[PDB]
Amino acid sequence: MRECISIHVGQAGVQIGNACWELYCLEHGIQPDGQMPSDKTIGGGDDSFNTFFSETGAGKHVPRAVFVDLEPTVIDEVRTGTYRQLFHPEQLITGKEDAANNYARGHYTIGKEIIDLVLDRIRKLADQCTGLQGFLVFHSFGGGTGSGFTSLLMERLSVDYGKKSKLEFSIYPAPQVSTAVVEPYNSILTTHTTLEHSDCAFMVDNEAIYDICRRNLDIERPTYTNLNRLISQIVSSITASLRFDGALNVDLTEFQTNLVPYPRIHFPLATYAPVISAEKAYHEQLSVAEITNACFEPANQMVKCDPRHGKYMACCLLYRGDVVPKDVNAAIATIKTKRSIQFVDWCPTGFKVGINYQPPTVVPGGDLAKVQRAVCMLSNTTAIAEAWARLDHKFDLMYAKRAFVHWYVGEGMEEGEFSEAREDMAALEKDYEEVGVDSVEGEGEEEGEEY
Amino acid sequence: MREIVHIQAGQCGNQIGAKFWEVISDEHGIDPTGSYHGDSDLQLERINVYYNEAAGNKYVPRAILVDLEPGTMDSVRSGPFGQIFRPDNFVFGQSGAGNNWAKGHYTEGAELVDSVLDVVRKESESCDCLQGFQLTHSLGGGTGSGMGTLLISKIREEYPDRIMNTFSVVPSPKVSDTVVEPYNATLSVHQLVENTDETYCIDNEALYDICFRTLKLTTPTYGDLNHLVSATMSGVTTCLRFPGQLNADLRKLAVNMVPFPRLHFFMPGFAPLTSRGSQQYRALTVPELTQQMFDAKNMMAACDPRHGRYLTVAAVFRGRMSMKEVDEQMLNVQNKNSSYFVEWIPNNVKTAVCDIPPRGLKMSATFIGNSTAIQELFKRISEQFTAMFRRKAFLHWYTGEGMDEMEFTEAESNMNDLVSEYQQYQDATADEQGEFEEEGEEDEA
Ligand SMILES: Nc1nc2c(ncn2[C@@H]2O[C@H](COP(=O)(O)OP(=O)(O)OP(=O)(O)O)[C@@H](O)[C@H]2O)c(=O)[nH]1
Ligand SMILES: Nc1nc2c(ncn2[C@@H]2O[C@H](COP(=O)(O)OP(=O)(O)O)[C@@H](O)[C@H]2O)c(=O)[nH]1
Ligand SMILES: [Mg+2]
Repeated sequence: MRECISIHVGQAGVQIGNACWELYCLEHGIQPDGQMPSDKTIGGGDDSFNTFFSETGAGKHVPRAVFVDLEPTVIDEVRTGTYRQLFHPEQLITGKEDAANNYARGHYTIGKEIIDLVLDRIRKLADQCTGLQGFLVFHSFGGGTGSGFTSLLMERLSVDYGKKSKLEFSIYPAPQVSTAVVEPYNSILTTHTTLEHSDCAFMVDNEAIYDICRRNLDIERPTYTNLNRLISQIVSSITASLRFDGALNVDLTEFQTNLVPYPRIHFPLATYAPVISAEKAYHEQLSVAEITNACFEPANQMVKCDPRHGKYMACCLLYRGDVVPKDVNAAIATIKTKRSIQFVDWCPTGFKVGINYQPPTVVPGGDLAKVQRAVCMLSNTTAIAEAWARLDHKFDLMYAKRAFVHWYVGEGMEEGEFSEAREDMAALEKDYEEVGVDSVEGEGEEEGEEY
Repeated sequence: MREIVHIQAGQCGNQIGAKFWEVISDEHGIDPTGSYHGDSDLQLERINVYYNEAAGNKYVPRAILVDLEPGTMDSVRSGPFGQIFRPDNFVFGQSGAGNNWAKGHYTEGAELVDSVLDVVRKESESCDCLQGFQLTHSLGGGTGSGMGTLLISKIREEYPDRIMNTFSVVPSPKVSDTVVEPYNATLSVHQLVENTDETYCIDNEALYDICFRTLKLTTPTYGDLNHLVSATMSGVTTCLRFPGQLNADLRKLAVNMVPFPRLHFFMPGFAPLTSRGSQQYRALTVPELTQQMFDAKNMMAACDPRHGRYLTVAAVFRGRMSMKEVDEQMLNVQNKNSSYFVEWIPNNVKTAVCDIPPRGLKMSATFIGNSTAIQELFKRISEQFTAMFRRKAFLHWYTGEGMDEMEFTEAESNMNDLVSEYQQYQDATADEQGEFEEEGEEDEA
């Protein structure tokens, strides 16, 4: 019909997939062991969510999910957790040794020992999609398997299924926060390999989401369970049009056709709103304008570059729940009219708008805001060229001294691989500079009069 | 005798279509069983124009549903009058058009459009005299744009002398809902311009403003916005189904609205339009109907007709009307507004009057005005299109389905040519045009 398939790649992808797949059950009434607790048509009906689940037995749900890190410790938490009896036991996949925060262990040794077991179970899910759209991968660019397996999966999928939607969903490098000494290398060996494959790739940073939780939600203590249980609502707001009815719904293809002027410029940065504390939600007005204002606010962005350092190319601004097309048109006309909120000179048409009737729904187990309506935004902009410039800075100090490179060598990797990934970053730097320019015409050299 | 097929295409065009068919089912007294239990002979005795007749006292609407994405199509099925629609008139893909006109023209529409043409045929061998084709769709859509212009350009080769008529959502001037609007719109207009007979331009920026200004609706919904559209398609087809003093059927209409075969894009309007406050105080009369019909904020395009000149106008009045009171109001406008008519088409009005008003209005009028003013639409879209193809922006997605750069050039070449034809006739003289040279005086030898 309209089927999607998610792959949860490495520790971050997995930790995220546990948040996501609480909410994908919870939206439909589906219980933590796949059960539909009450069904108006046992063996058909609505059930609009066969796009996210395959049905078995007497109306038990099996999800359309995959879990993989070469660490049992993070997958066994799926097979012994609160939801163990939801998922499929040959869809909680491991390997014999975890990837040490390294690329080459993925791409040329140990990921390369598990890729054909994974691609096979993916083939059995795919054949059971009557209307396969494509697949999403959830990762960190800074991850070990995150870098090393996504790359090797999308080298396989993009010529296994081809014209099918190729998506990524990525934890994207923090400006000042870090986790690992080896993140710049993991990121840049994956962009080299995988930016040739995704049609659109959707971006968030932990340093911004920590900010959202400390400011907007007014949480003193963001655990990763506090963080990821926000992100759930991002893909819940992206995926609504495939899960519920409405007025102006958006397939997984249309983000591509609209967010991407050029097929290297397909990394749009997310934000989602409203986000308030359980004190703030009782004094706010939370109308569509006021959401849409907070959606373009620089502090409020889910990748931590200020969009004002950039210029906007394109954007996608989907609305969910209590929302009205004239009221939305009014907020678009407002952000548009404030030209100070800056687009490129050449932009004829920069927007993609949507209406889905089902509201936002939270989780059990917080002091949380049960709002009536929400927006989910993705920004395409030269502001990502500020954080490319940071990867250009991080890389060159390490790689000149040739720090760490022997750990990648000894697990299957060329030296020319690093070099040719940074070469691609030398291109990307400029691929993003040949856009931020104004459309004015002319060439060569002159020093005299025409008049 | 004379019967019309309608097609609905796009998630946009089927959501309009599904509610047009409610409004019409209301006008004819059809119950959501597909059964007539209305309230006048005529409603049943001219049901033929729109529905197939079926045994056991049933009518099936002669409308087809098309979208390459299954989503909204099922929303129409389990909604209002969804069960009167024929299951075998739903024709649906799996993948979508992706907002992409060339994925609709070349991939997922070529893969599906014959199976439709077959249903369109099965409908056409149900029509004793096939009138022609109505469409509702979106130009900013994928499927409505791309797979509809596939269908438009294929019908015309198969149905040569029948009319093929269109009610398009068109891009608006202030905002945009989809980024590839200028590509989709301009690739569309390329096909439409030479395979259709009418192009009713419908614009959400006006629809949203009519709902806010004239009906004092604080929060206009798409429910609201399709209603006006439905009551205007209603209007435009009233003279086949319902009698009166002057009947102006879809043939007769078109003859009086298209002066040359490419100048067939119109600004429709509905009258009256009045808030729940206003309805108490305004008198519902032929002169307040005429004034609201010319009222430059009340047209269904977000473009100001007073920027140009009417080539031609038509009106469809509905209810108990008085012929001198219609004609003299049509005359009073043309007298006080001489600057708003083109001077070499004389007396720029097509009148027509039906006996029978729309259900829940004591009297109404429909406007179909053909102005130069539509230059504005093609002026904005062809600069936005050169803004895109000059920089090959968004274009890899469509070439990536088997289109070539020659075609973008030919869609553009034609729209620029087309805006130059409407601007050739924007304010074109009734005074002679060109060749101003002469013979001299006789000379000594
Ligand atoms: N948002 C978020 N990021 C996470 C989470 N877990 C870790 N990270 C990030 O993801 C990366 C760490 O993952 P890794 O430890 O490299 O996990 P892996 O990909 O499986 O690599 P190996 O375990 O060595 O196979 C760093 O860039 C972290 O900032 C999580 O649950 N949420
Ligand atoms: N006026 C009107 N326009 C609509 C409605 N729903 C969608 N649209 C518009 O149609 C476009 C959406 O395109 P869509 O139908 O999704 O593409 P398609 O399915 O590929 O043909 C946008 O311009 C929307 O504003 C509706 O009910 N009424
Ligand atoms: Mg791991």
